[PDB]
Amino acid sequence: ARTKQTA
Amino acid sequence: ESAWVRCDDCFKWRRIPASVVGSIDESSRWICMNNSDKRFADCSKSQEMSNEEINAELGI
Ligand SMILES: [Zn+2]
Repeated sequence: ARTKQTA
Repeated sequence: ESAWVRCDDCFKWRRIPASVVGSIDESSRWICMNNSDKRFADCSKSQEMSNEEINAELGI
């Protein structure tokens, strides 16, 4: 699954 | 903090705890019903906020 998070 | 995961069935983005996101890699199937947050836990539920608002919250 695709995820996005703080860098 | 929060992270976001894309449902593999409807492709809406769902808010999840950042303490769990590392376990969801790109081979994993994840869908809305797997969400512990039952405001947003089936594919009929609208996405919490716009994509641009999500990216702003994440600072990306
Ligand atoms: Zn879904």
